[PDB]
Amino acid sequence: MERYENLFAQLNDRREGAFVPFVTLGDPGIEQSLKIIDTLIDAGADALELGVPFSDPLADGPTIQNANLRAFAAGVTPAQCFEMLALIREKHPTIPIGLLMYANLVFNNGIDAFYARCEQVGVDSVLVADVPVEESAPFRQAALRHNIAPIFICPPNADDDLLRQVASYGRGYTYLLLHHLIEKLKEYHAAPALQGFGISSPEQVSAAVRAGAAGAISGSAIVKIIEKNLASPKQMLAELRSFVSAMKAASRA
Amino acid sequence: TTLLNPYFGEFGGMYVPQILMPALNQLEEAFVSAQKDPEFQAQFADLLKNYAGRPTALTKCQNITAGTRTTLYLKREDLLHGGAHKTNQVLGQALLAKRMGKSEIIAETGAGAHGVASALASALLGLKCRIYMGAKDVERQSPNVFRMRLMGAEVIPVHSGSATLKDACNEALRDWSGSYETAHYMLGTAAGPHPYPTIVREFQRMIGEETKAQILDKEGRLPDAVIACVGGGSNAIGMFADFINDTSVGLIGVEPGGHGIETGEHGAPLKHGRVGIYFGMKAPMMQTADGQIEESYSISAGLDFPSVGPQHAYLNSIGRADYVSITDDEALEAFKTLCRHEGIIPALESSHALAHALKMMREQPEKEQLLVVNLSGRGDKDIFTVHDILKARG
Ligand SMILES: C=C(/N=C/c1c(COP(=O)(O)O)cnc(C)c1O)C(=O)O
Ligand SMILES: [Br-]
Ligand SMILES: [Cl-]
Ligand SMILES: [Cl-]
Ligand SMILES: [Cl-]
Ligand SMILES: [Cl-]
Ligand SMILES: [Cl-]
Ligand SMILES: [Cs+]
Ligand SMILES: [Cs+]
Ligand SMILES: [Cs+]
Repeated sequence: MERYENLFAQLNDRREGAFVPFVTLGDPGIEQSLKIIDTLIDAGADALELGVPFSDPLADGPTIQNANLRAFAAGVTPAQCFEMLALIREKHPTIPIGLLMYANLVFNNGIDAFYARCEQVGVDSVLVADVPVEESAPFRQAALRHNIAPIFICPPNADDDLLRQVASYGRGYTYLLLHHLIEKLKEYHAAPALQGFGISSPEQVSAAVRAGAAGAISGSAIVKIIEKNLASPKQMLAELRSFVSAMKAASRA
Repeated sequence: TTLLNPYFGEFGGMYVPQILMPALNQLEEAFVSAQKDPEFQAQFADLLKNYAGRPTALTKCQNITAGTRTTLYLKREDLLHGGAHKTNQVLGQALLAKRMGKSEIIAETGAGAHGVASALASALLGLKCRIYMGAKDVERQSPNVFRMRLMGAEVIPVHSGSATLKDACNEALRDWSGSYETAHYMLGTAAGPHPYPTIVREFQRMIGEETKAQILDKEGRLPDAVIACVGGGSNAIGMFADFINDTSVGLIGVEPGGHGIETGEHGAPLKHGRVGIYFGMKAPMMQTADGQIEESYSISAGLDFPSVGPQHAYLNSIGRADYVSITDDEALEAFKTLCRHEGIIPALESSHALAHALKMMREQPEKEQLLVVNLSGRGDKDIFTVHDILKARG
C-alpha cells in the first residue's frame, strides 16, 4: 500500500506537519493497549510507531525499558502483538502503522517470513533499531519485497555518505535523530523527514516543521503519560487525548 | 565501510544503532594504526612484562596424570597481575583509548575479573573508569566490587531487565552511544560488534604464542590439543589464535553445561543454542522459540553468558575447533583435584577446561597425548562458593 505517501500528500495539501506517537504494544496490557492506541488515533495521531516487547532493548532509555517490562509482566509475546496489529488495522484502514523492532525478533524465524507477516496484518514500515545501513541489505530487501517501507535513522553525527545511503535506502519517512541535514536529505530525494529527537512539547513540533521537516515523532512522551497514570485507566486515556491534540494542533502551524 | 572484515563466515558484524557506528569505525582505525606502530607495541609489551608479569609460567602437572599416557601442562594465566587473563587485553584497550585521546573508560563485568582488570588499568593509566555490573551481580561479588572501588572505579548496579551480565552489557552500550566522544567502551570478551572480537583476540594472542614457544622448548613438538573454557571466548581465542594454522593441533573449547544440557540450565549456546542477533553480533544465542534472549546458567559467574564470540562459531562451523561442555559437578571435581594434587587453586571457569582434559585422559588412559589447559584464572574468588557447596553436599 501507499499509506505514508497518501498521508504526506494530504498533509502537503493542508500545509500541515505529521505528528506520530510511539507506544509499546501490550503496555500495560493487551486490552488497555488497544484502548490507548484507539485514543491516540481519535485524538489526531497521523501515524503510529509501535514497539514489540523484546528481552534486551539495548537502544531504549529507561522510559521504554519499563514499558517493555510492563508488557512482559502482562505476558505479551510477538505473536500476540501481531494479533493486535491485525485488529488495529481492521479498525483503522488508512493510518500508517510502523513497527520499531529489534533485529533478533525479525531474524528469529526468518527475515522474509517476518516481513510477510507484517504485510499480512497491514503494517506499513519497520525500523530495526540495531541494524545500521551497513548491515541492512537483507532487511531492506525483504521489506521492499513485501511492500513494507524500511525506516532508517539519520543520527546527529551523520556524514554525507550516510545521508546518501539513508536517502537511497529508506522509504516512508526518514527518522531524524539542523538545516543542512534536512535540505541535503531533500537534495537526495529521501523519504520525508520526521524529527524524532526529544519531541515532548507542542512548540517542538512547530519548530520541526519550520525547519523543513515533514513533521515529528514523539518517541517517549506518550509512554511517560501511561507510566504516570497506571492506577487511573480513566485519567490515562484523558491525558493521552489532551496531549496528542495539542501536539497535532502545533503541526497545522 | 570498514578496513577489516567484520565477519567470520556468517558470524559477527556490527549490529548496533546507527549512532554508534562512528565510534566503532574510529576504534577500528585506531586499532589498525596501533598494530603498525612500533611505539604502541613497545608500550604494550612494557606493561605486559613489568606491570602484569608476562610471560606466565607453563606448568607440567605430573601428579594428576600419573599412570596414564597423558602429559598435561597448565598455562598459568592465574599468575598474571589481577589473577586472570583479562588483564592482557585491558592493558591494550586502555592504551588504545589513550591513543584516541579518550579520558574515560566504560566496562561491563559479571564475575568481576574484567571489572577489576579495567579498574586496575584505569588507575595505572589515568583514566576515569565506570563499571556496569547489574544488581544481581553487584549484590554478590562484594569482594570484586570493593576492589574495583578500592582502585578508584565507579561501580554502577544495573536493575534493568534480568539485572545481570547481559543487561550490564546493555547499559554499557547505552552509555557509550552518548559518551563515545570522551569515553572508550572496554568490552571484556571476544564478542560484541566488530571490531571487538578482532581486537580482543589480538590483545590476548600472546597466551598461545608463549604456550607454543614454551611447549617447543620443553617437549620439542606442538601439543596434540589446547583446551580452554569459553564464556564470551577471549581466553580461548587468545590460546587458540597462534595455533589455528598448525592443523595438527586440536583446539577444544569448553562451554558450561550447568546442571546438564538436558535441563536447559546451561551456558552452551555454541552447541546447544541457535544463531541470533544481539549485543551487536550475529552469533549462537540461547533464546526462546520466539527469539527472546534466554537466561544462561553456570556455577561459574564468568561463563554465565547466553552467547559466544563469532570467531568460535566460525571455527566450529568449519571443523577447525571442537566445542564440548562440562557440568557444574565435573568442574567442581576438577577444582578439588587440582588443589589437592598440584597445589593450584583454579578459577571455577578454568576448572571447566581442566575437567575436560581430565576426561580426555581418564576415558582413554593408554592414549598418548600432550595437552595444554589454559588456566585462565585463580580461584580465590570462588573459595566461598565452593565452601558452601561442599558444606551443603556433606
Ligand atoms: C565474564 C568475566 N569473566 C570471565 C572469565 C572467563 C570467561 O571469559 P572468556 O570466555 O572471555 O575468557 C574465563 N576465565 C575467567 C577467570 C573469567 O573471569 C568477567 O570477569 O566479567
Ligand atoms: Br538444551
Ligand atoms: Cl484510519
Ligand atoms: Cl530507536
Ligand atoms: Cl617464532
Ligand atoms: Cl590432534
Ligand atoms: Cl578434530
Ligand atoms: Cs527514497
Ligand atoms: Cs603421565
Ligand atoms: Cs557461554
